[PDB]
Amino acid sequence: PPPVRLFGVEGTYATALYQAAAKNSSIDAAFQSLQKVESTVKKNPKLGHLLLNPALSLKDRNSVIDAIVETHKNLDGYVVNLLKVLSENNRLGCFEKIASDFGVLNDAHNGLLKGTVTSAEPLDPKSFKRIEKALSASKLVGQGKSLKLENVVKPEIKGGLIVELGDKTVDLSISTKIQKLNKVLED
Amino acid sequence: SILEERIKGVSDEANLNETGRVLAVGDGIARVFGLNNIQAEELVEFSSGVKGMALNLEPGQVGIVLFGSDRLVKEGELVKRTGNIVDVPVGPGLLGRVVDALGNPIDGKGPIDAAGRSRAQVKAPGILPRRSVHEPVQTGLKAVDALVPIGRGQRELIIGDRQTGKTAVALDTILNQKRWNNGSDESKKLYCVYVAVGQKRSTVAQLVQTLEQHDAMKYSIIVAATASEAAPLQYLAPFTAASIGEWFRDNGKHALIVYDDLSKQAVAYRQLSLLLRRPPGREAYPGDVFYLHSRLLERAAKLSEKEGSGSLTALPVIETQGGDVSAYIPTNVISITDGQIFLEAELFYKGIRPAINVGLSVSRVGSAAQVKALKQVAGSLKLFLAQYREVAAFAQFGSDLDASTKQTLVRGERLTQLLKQNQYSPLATEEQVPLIYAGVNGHLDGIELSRIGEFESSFLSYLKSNHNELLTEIREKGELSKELLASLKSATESFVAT
Amino acid sequence: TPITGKVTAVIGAIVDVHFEQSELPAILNALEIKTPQGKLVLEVAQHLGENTVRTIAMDGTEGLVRGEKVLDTGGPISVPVGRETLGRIINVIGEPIDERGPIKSKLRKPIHAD
Repeated sequence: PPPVRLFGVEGTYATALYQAAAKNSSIDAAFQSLQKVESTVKKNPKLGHLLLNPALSLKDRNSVIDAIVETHKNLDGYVVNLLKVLSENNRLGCFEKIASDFGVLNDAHNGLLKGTVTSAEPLDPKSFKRIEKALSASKLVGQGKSLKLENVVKPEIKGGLIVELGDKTVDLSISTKIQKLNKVLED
Repeated sequence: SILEERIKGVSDEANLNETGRVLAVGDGIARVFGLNNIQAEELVEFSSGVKGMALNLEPGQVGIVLFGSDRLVKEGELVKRTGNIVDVPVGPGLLGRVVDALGNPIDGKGPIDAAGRSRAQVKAPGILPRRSVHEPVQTGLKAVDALVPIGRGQRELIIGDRQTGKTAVALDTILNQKRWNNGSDESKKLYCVYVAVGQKRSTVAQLVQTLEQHDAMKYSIIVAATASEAAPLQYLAPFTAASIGEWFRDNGKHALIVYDDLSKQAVAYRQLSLLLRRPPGREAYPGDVFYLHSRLLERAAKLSEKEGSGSLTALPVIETQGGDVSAYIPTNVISITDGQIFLEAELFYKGIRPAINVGLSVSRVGSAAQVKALKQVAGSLKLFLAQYREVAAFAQFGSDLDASTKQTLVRGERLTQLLKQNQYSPLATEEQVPLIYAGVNGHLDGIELSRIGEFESSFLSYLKSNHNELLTEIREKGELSKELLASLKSATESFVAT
Repeated sequence: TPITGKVTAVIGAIVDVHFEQSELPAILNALEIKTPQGKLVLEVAQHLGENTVRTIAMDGTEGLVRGEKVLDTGGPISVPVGRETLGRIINVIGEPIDERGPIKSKLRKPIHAD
């Protein structure tokens, strides 16, 4: 079965969509349409995102689907079969969730990886580049896979860095070292 | 867009404040989507016309327990928030009224002259807001008054196997309250609120008939929630009865509330909870069943001198479904209550009526809520009865009994016969003090066991004839002085040959 | 108009029907699913929302094809009552099971009554 299996419902949907469109080898098309519909949900911010709430019927839901393919009939069609399915299963609150999840699967198929450099403050671009280079250089990025290394600001972590990718982290941060230090002086 | 416009077309067009739409309903418990201005414990008016209060608030679905039937509710209806937590009219007008849970006169004595409304849950009187219990409460049953005294504020649980005239023990209390009620001085009066939950309409009808027969519905309030009437209304029924009581208590009037039977309250909460799908506790009763009973019972108090004088006194009634004292509903209540008045089925058959099982009957708060005179006469009455019980066990192992043991036995037998007293016959303290004096001072020991009841009737008649002055004094000062003890001693001696 | 529905489920003798229109029989209405056994009389007991009720089936559930049309009788099952009930043996849904022909009845009354 296609690489990367995202456990959990709604990602059971994503997995299905992913695997189905991988076997139809039209993942770029799917992804593109998913971005577009995700965008048109976001760009229908009231009265089409604020009515993803359940309350509507099956029959009222069907007319929501019709409105969705009315906004742009540039949809892939496998994702239109998915839209019907989501209507029938009467969930669409986790629609963009499924889209995001498909995105993870898709960009895994592309090979793209995401990382993180949580810090208390946004670091040098030099630091960003050096780490991206380093990670690509290191076996940590296997290559044939890319790194969107994202520094995030988490003031809660005081100074430091934590490099993250592939569920493998190196955490050289001041807070954590301080924790161990405080503890060693409680002895 | 045409899409956005059409989405507006299918939009709910309700902000689901003050309203929300039913989405599944059945089993007497609705579930609504909306109501985002819902207040907890609020009353919500279904557009079927039904009103149901709302007890469960979920992360999208307000769970509204119907008071009505579900055969009028239909899924997809709107329910509109009453905006009020449940409240009942409370007033003086409840005197001589049978009222259902929502306070509708079900005896059709027309509208209640209500001086207020009160709320179903009200926080109990604090430590500082209470004063210690002084005044007595008499049921006019010799055994109750003598053995397990009832004081104003005190919680005493009548417990024992179901329908052993379970209703009747409590009703006896109501009947003796005729004596104070007929009189004057409201601080010496107890107005009586008899709450009957879960009992058949016919049973209730018998109760109202008895009370009207003894003309005691000149001071009774009957709060009712019959068996047919909904489980939510049954759940709400003790707590709104309490509110009715608090109005008396608040006015500074001393009153007494009979909650018969709480065992059916527990069943009601069981149904309610299990169809709100809260995880069930042991014996299929959720954990807050202990809480349910405790919050109800602790709203009885004898208010501090500062905060008037009014004391609501409570008598909970639990009907044990096997006599199993370890059943969850009995266990919870036993801990909560200030005394327990265990009855025994075998003793009912033995002909002890009331069938009070003296050894299992206790009053933790103890004497300081019984007549001083009656305290004097019944001083060793407890000890004698206990000794009689011990001796009785020995006697049934057929071991040869020495005369000293048979003194106990002979005294014990007479005492047992002294306890007996047919239903619906209160007895004033002035005429319970002599009988107990006679027994404790061994004047009964002589006379033959069969005719003890005859002697009792006659003894009272004799005191009514000759020492009626003595009786007046026992009533008036309620403590046996040296002079009274001698007078009484002489009187008993005078009629000791009958 | 006949309130059609389909049999979504037959989990024991607790058939679930799905009405396909917003006309929704209320709780304690009665429905007849016509069968080669005549019919089965069912009584609506829950609305499970989205026009799918859950109905107690007061006659034996055997052979039901899932997705079988329903028709709404409306209100509780109405028995036949009279002074002409005397001598008759009347069935659960009310039928002359003593077979002295159709029960002559003036008034037919709903099973559920407050």
